[PDB]
Amino acid sequence: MDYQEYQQFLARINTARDACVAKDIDVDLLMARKDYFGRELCKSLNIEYRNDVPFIDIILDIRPEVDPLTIDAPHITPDNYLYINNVLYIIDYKVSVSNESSVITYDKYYELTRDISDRLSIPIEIVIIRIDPVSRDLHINSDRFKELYPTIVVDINFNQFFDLKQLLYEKFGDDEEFLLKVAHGDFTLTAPWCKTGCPEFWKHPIYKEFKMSMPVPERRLFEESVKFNAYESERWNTNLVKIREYTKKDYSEHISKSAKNIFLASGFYKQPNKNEISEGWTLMVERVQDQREISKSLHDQKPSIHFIWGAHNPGNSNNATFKLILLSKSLQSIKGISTYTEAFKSLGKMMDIGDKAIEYEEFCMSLKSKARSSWKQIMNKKLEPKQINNALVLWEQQFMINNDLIDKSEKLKLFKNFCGIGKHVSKPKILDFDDANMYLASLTMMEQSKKILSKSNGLKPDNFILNEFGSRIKDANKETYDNMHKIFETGYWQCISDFSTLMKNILSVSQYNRHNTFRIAMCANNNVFAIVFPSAKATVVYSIIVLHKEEENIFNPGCLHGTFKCMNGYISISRAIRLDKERCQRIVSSPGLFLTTCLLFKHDNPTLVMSDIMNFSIYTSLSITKSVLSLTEPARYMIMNSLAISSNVKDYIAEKFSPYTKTLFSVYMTRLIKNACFDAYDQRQRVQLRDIYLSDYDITQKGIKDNRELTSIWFPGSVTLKEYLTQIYLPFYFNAKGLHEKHHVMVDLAKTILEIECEQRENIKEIWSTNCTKQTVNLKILIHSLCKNLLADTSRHNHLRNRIENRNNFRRSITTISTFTSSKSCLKIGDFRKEKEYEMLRNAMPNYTDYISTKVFDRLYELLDKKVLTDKPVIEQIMDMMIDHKKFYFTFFNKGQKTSKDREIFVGEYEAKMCMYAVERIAKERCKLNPDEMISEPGDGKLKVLEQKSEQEIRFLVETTRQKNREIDEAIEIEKLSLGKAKGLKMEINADMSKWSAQDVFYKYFWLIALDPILYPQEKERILYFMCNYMDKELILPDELLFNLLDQKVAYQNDIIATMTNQLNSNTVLIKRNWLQGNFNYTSSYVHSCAMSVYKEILKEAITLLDGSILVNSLVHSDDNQTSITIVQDKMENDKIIDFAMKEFERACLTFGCQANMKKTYVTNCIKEFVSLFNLYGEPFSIYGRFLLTSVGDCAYIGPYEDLASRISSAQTAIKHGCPPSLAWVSIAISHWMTSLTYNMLPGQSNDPIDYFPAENRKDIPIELNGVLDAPLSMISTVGLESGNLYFLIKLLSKYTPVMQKRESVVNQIAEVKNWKVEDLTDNEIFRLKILRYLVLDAEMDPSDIMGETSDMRGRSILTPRKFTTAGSLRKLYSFSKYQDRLSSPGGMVELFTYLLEKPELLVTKGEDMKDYMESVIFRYNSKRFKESLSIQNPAQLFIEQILFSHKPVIDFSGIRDKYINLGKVTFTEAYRLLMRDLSSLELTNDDIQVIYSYIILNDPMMITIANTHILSIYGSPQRRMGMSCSTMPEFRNLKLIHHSPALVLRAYSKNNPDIQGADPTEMARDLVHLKEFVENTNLEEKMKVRIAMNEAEKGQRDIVFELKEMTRFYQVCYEYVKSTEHKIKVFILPAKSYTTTDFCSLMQGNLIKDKEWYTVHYLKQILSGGHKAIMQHNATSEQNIAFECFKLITHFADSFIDSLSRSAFLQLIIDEFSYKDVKVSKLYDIIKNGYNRTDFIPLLFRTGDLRQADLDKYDAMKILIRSLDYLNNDIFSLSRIKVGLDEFATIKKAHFSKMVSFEGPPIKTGLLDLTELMKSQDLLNLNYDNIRNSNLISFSKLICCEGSDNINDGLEFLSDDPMNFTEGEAIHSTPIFNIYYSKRGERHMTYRNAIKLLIERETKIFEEAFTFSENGFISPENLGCLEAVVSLIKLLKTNEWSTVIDKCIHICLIKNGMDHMYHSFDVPKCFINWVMFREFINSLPGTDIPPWNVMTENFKKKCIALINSKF
RNA sequence: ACGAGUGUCGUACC
RNA sequence: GGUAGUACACUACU
RNA sequence: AGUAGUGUA
Ligand SMILES: [Mg+2]
Ligand SMILES: [Zn+2]
Repeated sequence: MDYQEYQQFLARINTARDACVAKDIDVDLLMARKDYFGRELCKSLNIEYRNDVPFIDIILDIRPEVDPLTIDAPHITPDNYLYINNVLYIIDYKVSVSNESSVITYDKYYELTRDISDRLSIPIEIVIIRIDPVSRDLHINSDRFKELYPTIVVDINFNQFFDLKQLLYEKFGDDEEFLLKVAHGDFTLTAPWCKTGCPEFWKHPIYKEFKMSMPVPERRLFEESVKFNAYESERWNTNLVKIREYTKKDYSEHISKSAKNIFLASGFYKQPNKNEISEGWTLMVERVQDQREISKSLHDQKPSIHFIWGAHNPGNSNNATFKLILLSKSLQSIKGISTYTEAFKSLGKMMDIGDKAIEYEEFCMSLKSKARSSWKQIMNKKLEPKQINNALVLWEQQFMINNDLIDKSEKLKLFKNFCGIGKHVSKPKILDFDDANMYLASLTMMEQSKKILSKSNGLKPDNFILNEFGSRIKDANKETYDNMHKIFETGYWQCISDFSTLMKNILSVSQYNRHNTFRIAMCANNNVFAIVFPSAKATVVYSIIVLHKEEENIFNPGCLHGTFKCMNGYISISRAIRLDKERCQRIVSSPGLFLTTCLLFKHDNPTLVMSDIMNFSIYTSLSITKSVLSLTEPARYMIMNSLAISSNVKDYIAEKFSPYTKTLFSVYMTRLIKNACFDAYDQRQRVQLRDIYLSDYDITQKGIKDNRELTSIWFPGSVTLKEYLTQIYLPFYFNAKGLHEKHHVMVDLAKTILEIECEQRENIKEIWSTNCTKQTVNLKILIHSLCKNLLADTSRHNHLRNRIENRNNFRRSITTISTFTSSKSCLKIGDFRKEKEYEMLRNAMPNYTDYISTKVFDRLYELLDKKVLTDKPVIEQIMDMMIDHKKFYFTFFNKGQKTSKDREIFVGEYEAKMCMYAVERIAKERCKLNPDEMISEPGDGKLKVLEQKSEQEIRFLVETTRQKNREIDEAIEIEKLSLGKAKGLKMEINADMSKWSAQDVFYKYFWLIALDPILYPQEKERILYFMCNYMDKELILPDELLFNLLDQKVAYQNDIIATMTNQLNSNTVLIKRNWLQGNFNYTSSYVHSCAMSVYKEILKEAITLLDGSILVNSLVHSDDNQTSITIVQDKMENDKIIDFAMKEFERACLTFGCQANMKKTYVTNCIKEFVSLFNLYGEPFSIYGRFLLTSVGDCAYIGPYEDLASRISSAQTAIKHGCPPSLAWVSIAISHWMTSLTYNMLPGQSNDPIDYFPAENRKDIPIELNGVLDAPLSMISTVGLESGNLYFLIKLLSKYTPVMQKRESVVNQIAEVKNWKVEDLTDNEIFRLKILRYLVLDAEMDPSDIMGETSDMRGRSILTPRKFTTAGSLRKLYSFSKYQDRLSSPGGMVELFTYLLEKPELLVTKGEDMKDYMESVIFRYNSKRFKESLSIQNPAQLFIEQILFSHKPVIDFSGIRDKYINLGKVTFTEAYRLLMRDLSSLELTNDDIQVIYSYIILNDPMMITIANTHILSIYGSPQRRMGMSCSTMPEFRNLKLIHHSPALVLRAYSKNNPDIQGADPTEMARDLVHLKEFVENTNLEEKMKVRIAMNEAEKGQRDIVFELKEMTRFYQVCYEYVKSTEHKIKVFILPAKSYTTTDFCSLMQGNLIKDKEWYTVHYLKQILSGGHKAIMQHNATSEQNIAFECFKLITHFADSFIDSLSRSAFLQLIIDEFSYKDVKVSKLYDIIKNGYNRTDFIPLLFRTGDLRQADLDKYDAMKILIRSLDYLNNDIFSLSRIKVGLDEFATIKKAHFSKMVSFEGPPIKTGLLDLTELMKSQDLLNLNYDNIRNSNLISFSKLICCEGSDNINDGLEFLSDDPMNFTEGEAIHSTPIFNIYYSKRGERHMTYRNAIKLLIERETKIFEEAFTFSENGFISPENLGCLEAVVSLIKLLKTNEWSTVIDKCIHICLIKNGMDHMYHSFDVPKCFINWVMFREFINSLPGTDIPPWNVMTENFKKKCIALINSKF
C-alpha cells in the first residue's frame, strides 16, 4: 500500500530481465500482500501486530514462570497469537481465493499444538483468518474468536498488488520459461469423455472436401494433429510446436511483406468531405427513385401523428353528458354538402340523447353497478338496447347503428370507403424527400404545429409528476424544474396528454364494442372527441372529432379529413385510423417519452429553444410507423462517419441509406440529417481535450472539453461533444419494437438467407487463398496464429480441461443445466400432422419435412421418458448424440427488433443444442484466458476495460513522447530541431464486421478443434464429425411463410425461394457455409482475436522499421472490434501511417475469413465505441437515454407495486450509466405516473388512496399501499426499494432520538429507542409503524431475538388483483399430457406430493437425478402462473384488462387479514377501508418499535451501513465533474458464515448426512450447525408446524398442497440465509475511482445530490458495521479511525501551513482545547497512545515525549536509540516527518484537507491571523502555490484578528516558510493536442508566506483603488474620515457578512498602510444620532464601478439603506 | 381510410 | 341477400 | 428454482 514500496516493486519489475528472478518478484509480491493484510487486520482488531512469532516465544510470553525446555515447542511459526480469558488463540493470516491451504494449515497447527494444550492446562484454538482478494469477503473458522470480536471492519483494497502482478506477467508473458516456472502443478488431463472415436468421420464428404482443399503436407499435419494424444506424448505441446515451426517461414514472410507495405502506402485515405457526401446523396436518391414510387403530391402523405387536436373551450361545461349532447348537436348541424356529411349527420342523430340526460345517466349507472358487483364477467344475460330520444343505447357511450336513422347507401359508403369495414405488384409510395415543394410543405407543417402548440394552456400546470416530485427535481436542478414547468405550461403538453388520455379511453371502449355499435371516447379537453367504429392481432378503428370556434385553429399533422361548419363554430373530422393495440399502448405511454426526450435534449444547454425541442419531440414520441425507423438508425453511421478521420460515408449513403419518407415529418427529418452530414464534416476540428492531470498513480481531470461550439442537429443551437453524441445516438431509441408485419418480414428474411446461400453455391468455390479473396482464409497464417494463441492460452493455465468440466457441469447430469431445462422453444422433427391440425400444404407438397415447436423442458422430459437420454454425466451423452444425430434441422422466425430491417432468428433441436453447448463451452473457457476477448468478460465490465485501455494508452503516449523528445526539449531550453522531433499519433478503429455468421469460412474451426491440446483424439473425432454433419444442416421454411407463398396466384418474377425449394416442392434448403447466427459466438470471437493478434504483429514490425514505439490494444466481442493504436515516431507524417494501418486492418480481417464493414467502420482520434459504450478520452460515456426511455416500458402487470418495482429498475440502471439526479428523478416520477395511470390511482381518480389513509400527500403512503417512493437517490440506487422503509425509519430516528445521541451511530440511536414516547408520534408515523409491525413482520417476533429474517427473505406485495383467466390449450406438451394422465390416474397426486415432501430441496433447487427432474416438471403444472406463462399473452391486452377490471372485486382481503391476528373478494377502495379499520384496533408500543428497528435495520449490515451513511454524512467542497471513472459496487456483507454452495447446504440439511456427493465432510458439518442455529433461533420450523396443524384442524383433512407450499417458503428462507457471495457485476460511472466501501458510498452520495457539481463526503463516525446477514447487531465500532484521521490531518496541516518554530506550540495548544468530529482531541490522543498502533505516529509521539523505545524497536522490526533520535532531529522541526537514522525517515500518512472543517476549538490568535479560521478556510488550504497566490481578499479577510497589529510582515511570520508545490503544465505534441499538468517541487522563493504576501499586496492595492473615495489617495485624511464614517455606520447597524468582509478588507489595507492606531480609534464623527444625514451621506456615497467590488459595494449600500429604512 | 410492402397481405363472414 | 357469440374504463382546473 | 422486464451482440 505504501507508495514508496510500490515504487520499489515497480523498479524491481522494470530492471528485471531474467525469468529466474521474476519468480522472486512474484513471491515477494505475495508476501507483501499477506503482510499488508495482516497489518490492516491487526489494526482493525486492535491487537499488537506480530509475524511468524516462534511458538516457544509465545509459550514463554504466556507462561514466564514455567521453566524452558519443559517441552519441545513445534517448529511451526504462527502469524500471531492472542491470550485472553486463559485461552490462547493461534491466528494465521491467509490471502487466498480457496480454503485448501487454510484447512491443511488448520489441521497441521491443531495436531502440533494438542500436546502443549494438554500439558500447560491451557486450551489452544487454531484460528484461520482468510480474505478473498478479488471479492473482499472475510472467512473465519473459529466461532469463539468471532464471539470475542463481534464487529470486524477490515476494509482494504488489493488492487495495487494485482496491477504489479499484471505488469510483471505482461513484461514476461513472451517468456515461456517464466510461465512454466510460475505454473501451478503440471499439465493434467481428466478422464476421456468417450472411449471410442468416430471411424466414419474420415469418410464424410465434407471432410473429403476439406482434405482435398488443403495441400498434401497440410493434410498430413491435420491428420497427425487430430490423431495426437497429449497425455500419451512426453510433452503436450509436441505437435503444436512442430506445426508452428513448420508454418514459421510463411508467417514471417507474410508479416515482413505487410510491414514493408508501410513505405509503399501513400498519405491519401478515405477522408469524408462534402464532395463525397454529395455524390453519395445523388447515388442514394437515384437508387431510391428506382426502388420506390415517388409522389410529388401532398395528398399522398400519411399521418405524421394519428391525431388532431384543438384547444379547449372554457365557456362550455366539461360534464360527460353535456359533452355528449354537444357532440351530437355539432355533428347534426353540419352545413354544406360533402362525401360523408350525411353519414356524419346520421351518426349525430343516432347518438342524440336529447333532454333525457337524467334517464341516460340512471340507465348507465344501473348497468355499471350490476357489472361491478361480480368478480367474473356477467354471462348468460343479454344486454338489450334502450331507446332514449333518437338514441338506441346499449351501454354508456355505446349506441346502435340504427338502420332507420341512416340511408343504406350512406351507411355502406361510410363503413367501406371511410372506416375500411367490409372493404374487398406496384411499388411502395413515398414522398419525394428531395423535392423543394415537398420540403417547403414539411416546413409549413412544422411551423403551423409550432404556432398552434407554443401558446399557453391557460390551465394550471398542476399534475401528478410535479406535485409528487417537484421538490426532488428542484433540489437536484432548479433549471430542470423550470424547464418542466415551462413544458407543462405550453400547449404541446396539453395536446400529448389529451391524446394519451383519449387513446386510453379508446382502448377501454373498444373491448366490448360490437359489430352494430359505435363508441364515443372523451378526454379532459371538452372539444376533442373520438368515435370508435365496429371492429372484430386485434385492431382499433377510431376517428378524432375536434370542435373549434375559428377555422384553421386546429393542429393537423397530416391526419385531417375535413373541416365543416356547424353551430357555434367549426367541426373537424380526422380520417379513420386503424391501429394495433401494441402501437396504441405506445401512444398511451407517449407523454413520458415526450417529457424524457425534451428534458434530455434541453438539459444543461441555454443555447437551445424549448419550443424547438418540443416541436421535434412531439413528432418523434408519437411516431409509430417505419418511416422514422428508416431514419433514426442510419443517422448514427452517416453523421459519425462524417465527423470521423477516415470513413467510407459516401459508399454508406450510396449503398445502404434508404430513407422511407411516407410522412412530411420524415421528409423534414431527412433534410435535417442531410444538413447534419455536411455540418459534421465542417465541425470535426472543434473537438478539444481537457488538460490531463497525471499523479503518476492515477489519472484525474481527463476527457473532452465542454465548449458549446458544435452545431445542433435536429434543431437550432450549439452543443458540446457529449450532447452532440447524445443527439446522434438517442434517436435510435425513439423506435418501437414489433412494428414489423410477419408476412413481409418472413418473405424478406427468407430472401436474404436464400440469396446468400445461392451466391455461396455459385460464386464461392475456393477455401484457401493468399491474395485476401472474399470469403477465403489464408491457411498458413491461420494455422500459425492458432498454434501460437493455443500455446499461450493453455500454458497460462494447467488445469483447463478440469476447469471446463467443473464450470460447465460436464460431469453432472443433464437435468442440472439451465440451458437444457428452460422454457425456451426448440424444434421437434417427426410425424406431427394430427397435433398440427396445413392439410392442403401437406398434400400439395411431397418433400415436406414435418416439424413442430415445443419447449426445451418438455423435450427433455420426453427424451428422458423414452430413454433416449439418461442421468449419466452430460458430456458422455452429448458425444453419443454427436455420433447418433446425423441430420440437423433448423427453422427461423423474425426477432421483431426496433431496426429498419428485422433480424432473422434461428431455432434448433435439442441434440443440436447439446452438441453446440459442448463445443461452445470449450471455446468459452479458452476465451476466458485471452485478454482481447470480451464475451467472456461479464456484462457492463467492458466499460471498465475500455477505460483501463484508454488510461494506459494515455500514459504510454505521455511517457514515450517525453522520453523521445527529452533531447529536443533540452535544446529548446531551434525551430529546425523542433521540426525533426518525434510526434505522437493516436488512432481508434471502431469497426464492424459484415455478415459475421452468414459469410464465414466454417472450415477454419476444424483446425481450431484439431490443434486443441486439451482434447483426446476420440473427442476430436466426434466433435469434427459433429461439425461435418452441421455443415449439412437443412433450414425448414416456416409453415406460415409457405402458406402465403402458396396463396399468391401470380408467379413472382425471379422467385429465389421457389428456385431454392424446387418450385415449392420441398420446405427444406441446404445451408453449408452459414453457421447460424449466435451459435458459435465464442469460437468466432477466438478466431477474430487471433486475426487481431496477427494485425498487432504486423503493426509492431512496421513501426520497428520506423524506429518508433507502438502500443496496440484490440477488443473483440463477436463481430464488433475496437482497435486503438498509439504510435510515437519521427520518420514520416501521420497520413501515411493512417493509410497503412487501415489498409492492413482490412487485409488482416480478410486474411482470417472476416470482412470489415468499411461503410460502418470509422476512425477517430479520441472517441472509442466498443459495444454501445463510449470512451471519449479515458472518460467513460454511455447513452443513459435508452434506460431513461424504457421507464414507460411493458411489465408483468401483476399489480400496482409489482409494476412500479419493474420500472424503478430502469431508473436505477440509468443512474448507473451516468444519468444526472434530476433526470433520474424525472424518470422515477414518470414510472410512478405510468403505474398509477394503469391502475387508476392518479390524484382525484377512484382508486386514489390519499383520502382513505392518514397522509397529507402520497409520499407518506407506503409503496405497498400505493404511495410514491421517497428516499435519497443514493439509497434508491443501493438498497433498491427497501429505501422507503429505511428512509422512514431514519427520519423517525433523527426526529425522536435524544439530542445527546442525535449524532451517534445508528446502532446507538436504535438502542435509545426504548426511551421514545409513543404518544408523541403523529398519526402518519403511527399508521406506517403499525403497517411495518403487523403487515410486514410477524406478531410472534420479540425484541429479545438475536437472529431474525432479513428484508430480502420476505415479500412486500399486499394488494395484488386476482383474475379469472383460462390456462390455455397446452396440447403440444408431452409433459402436460403425462401430468393430465397422472391427475386422471387414481390418486397419483398423493404419491407425487409425498415424494416432494420426502425430498423438499427439489422445491427450490434443481434436481440431480432424472426421477427428481421428472417429478418437478410434473409438479410445476399445478401452479396456475406457470401455465399462464406457458400460454402466449399480449402485454397490450393485459394492460387493458387491468384498466377495465379496476372497479371489480379483485383483492382477496382474507389473505391480507391472515397476516395479523386471525367473506369475498374486495375492491381497492374497500380494501383500503378494511385495512384502516383492522389497524385501528391494533396497538403500538416501544416494544413494537424496537422489534421493527431490529428486524428491518439491525439484521442487514448493508442496511446498517446505508443508515450510517445517511445519518453521519458531511458534505465538502463542491467541484465540477472533470474526469469520470468506472468503479464497481463492493460487497457490504463481508463476513461469510457458510462456505458451501446454497444448494449443497440445503441438500445436506434435508437429510442429516454431512457427507454428500461433492461436499467436504468436515466443512459441511459447521454449515449444517449454522443453518440449524438459524432455524432454531428464528422458530421457522415451529411456526410452520403450528400453521399446518391449525390449517389441518380447520379444514378437517390433510391439505398436502398446503404442506408443500409451507415447505417451499421454509426452504426459500433457508436458501436466502445460506446464499453465498453472489458477487454481482454492477459498475458505476463516478467522479473518482473508488476502492473501498466507504469511498464508494462517499462518491455515490456526493454524485447524486446536485446536477452541476459533485461533493466530497466524509463521515462523522465509522459507517461500516461488522456483522452477519441475519444476526442482530448491538455493538458499535471503536473511534480509532477518527483518531488516526485527526492526527494525520493535524501533523500534515501544521507542517504545510505553520512556521517551524510555532509548530510544536500549535500542536500542544490544539491538543489541549480542540476537538475533532465531536470528540475531544485529547481523548483521541489517549486512544492512540493506549493502543497497539503506535508505529504510525512516531513523529507525533516524539514531539509530545512518549516513544519509550518500544515503538522504535517495533519500527525497526517492521523494517535506533532515543538519544540518537533526539540529536538527529535538532535541525528538523517537522511534526509529520522525523529521521530515525541518517537517511531513514519515519513519517505519518497524509489526509485530505477537506476534513479540516471538522475541528472545533478556541481561537488561536497570533499576530493578526487567527489560525482557527485558517483551518476552517476553504480556498487557502490548497497545496498549489499558484492557487494560493491567486486567491482573493474576500477569502483572506476571514483570517484577520488584528487587535492592534502594526505590520503585516511581522503578522505573517507565523506561516510556513518551506517551499510549496505548484502545477507545471507541458504540451505533448501529438495529433490530438493536449496538455498534462503535474505537481512538482518548487524552489525557495515560493512559500506559503510569500504567496500570502503577494495575495495581500495585489488584492489590497485593487481594493484601495476601488475605495479611494477622495482623489488624494487612500491615506488622505479626508478618505480616512470617510472610512471612519463607514465603520461607525456598520458598527451601529446589524452585522452582515458584507459589512464584516468590507470591514476586514479596509482593516488589512490600513495595517499595510500602518493606520492601525486610528483604525482602532475609529468612532462616531463629531459632525455626525442623525440617521437622516447618515442616509443622505450613504446615498451620496461615490461607489466605484471596479468589477470585483462593483456588485459588492452596491449590495452593501442597498442593504444598509434597507436596514435603516426598516428601523424607522 | 389506416397498418405493412420494390412478395400477391391484414382490412368480419357465407 | 343474409349472418356477425363478445357485462365496462375515463367521467377531469378544460 | 420458476416467471417477467431491460440492455448488449
Ligand atoms: Mg462497433
Ligand atoms: Zn487592527
